[PDB]
Amino acid sequence: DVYTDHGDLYNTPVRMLVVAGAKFKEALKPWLTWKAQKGFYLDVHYTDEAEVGTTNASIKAFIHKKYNDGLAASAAPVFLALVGDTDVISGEKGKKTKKVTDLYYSAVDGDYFPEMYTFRMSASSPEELTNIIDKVLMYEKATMPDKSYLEKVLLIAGADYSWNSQVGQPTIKYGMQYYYNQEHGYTDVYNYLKAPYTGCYSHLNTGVSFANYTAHGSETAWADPLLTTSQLKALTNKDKYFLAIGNCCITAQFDYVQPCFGEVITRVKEKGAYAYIGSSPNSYWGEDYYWSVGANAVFGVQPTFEGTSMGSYDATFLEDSYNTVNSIMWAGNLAATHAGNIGNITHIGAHYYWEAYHVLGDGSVMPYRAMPKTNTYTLPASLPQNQASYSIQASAGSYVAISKDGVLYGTGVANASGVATVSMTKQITENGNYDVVITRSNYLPVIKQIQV
Ligand SMILES: *CC(=O)[C@@H](N)CCCCN
Ligand SMILES: [Ca+2]
Ligand SMILES: [Ca+2]
Ligand code: NA
Ligand code: NA
Ligand code: NA
Ligand code: NI
Repeated sequence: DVYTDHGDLYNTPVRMLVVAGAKFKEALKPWLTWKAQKGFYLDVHYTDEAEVGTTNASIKAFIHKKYNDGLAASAAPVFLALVGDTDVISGEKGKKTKKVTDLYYSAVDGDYFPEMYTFRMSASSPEELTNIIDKVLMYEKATMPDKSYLEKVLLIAGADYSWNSQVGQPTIKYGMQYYYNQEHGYTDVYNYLKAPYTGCYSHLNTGVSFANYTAHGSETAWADPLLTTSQLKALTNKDKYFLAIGNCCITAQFDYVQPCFGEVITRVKEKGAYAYIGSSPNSYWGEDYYWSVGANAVFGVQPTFEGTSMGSYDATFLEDSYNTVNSIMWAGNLAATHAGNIGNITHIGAHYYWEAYHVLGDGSVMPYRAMPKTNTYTLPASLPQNQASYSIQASAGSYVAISKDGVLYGTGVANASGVATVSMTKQITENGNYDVVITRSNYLPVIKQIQV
């Protein structure tokens, strides 16, 4: 089925292809430095490079060739980061959606399944790009002064006379029954299933790790309960950045005449989101229901975990896979595809969904699930020069990275016994202070330095 054939794309060593507008070279530096420090092998290119070009066709040909060349060397990019708005990386009109899509940058071979996890850091200025980066770095380096906002979520089944009872409430109730609850570490699960919605967006300010809205949308708003781009600019969640998902129409229509809701929620300074998942064209009630809960869900009936396939919520909470922002959207699209394949009621089709949904902001973030755990590690007093690998003790599954000045020298994943073989692609030949970073899904990062 679609789950066996097109599972989670995340793989190690992490490799990322970055295609960016030339005006963003300087602003990108801190984000690229941190991604290298945490173990990403980066291949960074700008549209002022003739090999890349500035057109939809040239950029796409460039990305497809980088993917195929990478694959040929068993070094395929895992992520594709598009940096800029449509004035620098246009996207193209969806064959099914008739609206802008980034799908065809990521879809290299003949089907509609992406080869890479693609996200767009959409900004109209270097300042707006830095706003996104600063939120991402605080979240991923876990430098926020109050981590307790991570134990809280906001879930809204918005207004619709026919579908709030049929799909909105069953979706949110499924999320709360199995995952967004005290058993999973969540202390505050703000949820609005029906009117009155009074005060539902105050929680965005007081602090949430995650905000999910399912109902009507517009290019610049969650329609009812209303949250406009003007209200997003007035948010006050300093040091409390979240992932937001709009399972609604057109909030991620990023070629719109005005910055769309997804663009504003990620671009706003020291408030809003570090990432947004939403749809460029209309989304449909049927497919959105499967997207969140899984296929085999029935309208107007609260779905069970055993009675449905894997949806976006289910994937999010698997401990060992689907641990990135992009993988949450990937799992949702898989469930909407599976529902069509097995003959559930569908309203639009799988191809349309793969063209529709987008990540705005940083899709490579690994979101925490309530309070992240403290990792266990042992770092040596020093690192001897000219070694093919180092053995570093860390909890099983931890990703260890050694770097200096934003240049990644080596990576390794801790084995079952808690030992990582850090394979050095660049051997340490000069004395100095080298960065050691240890990450693991739903664990606080370990950020240290070792002398050589
Ligand atoms: C966007 C909207 O008004 C509806 N046409 C679709 C909403 C689907 C919500 N999950
Ligand atoms: Ca493909
Ligand atoms: Ca735009
Ligand atoms: Na509680
Ligand atoms: Na499910
Ligand atoms: Na997961
Ligand atoms: Ni707590």
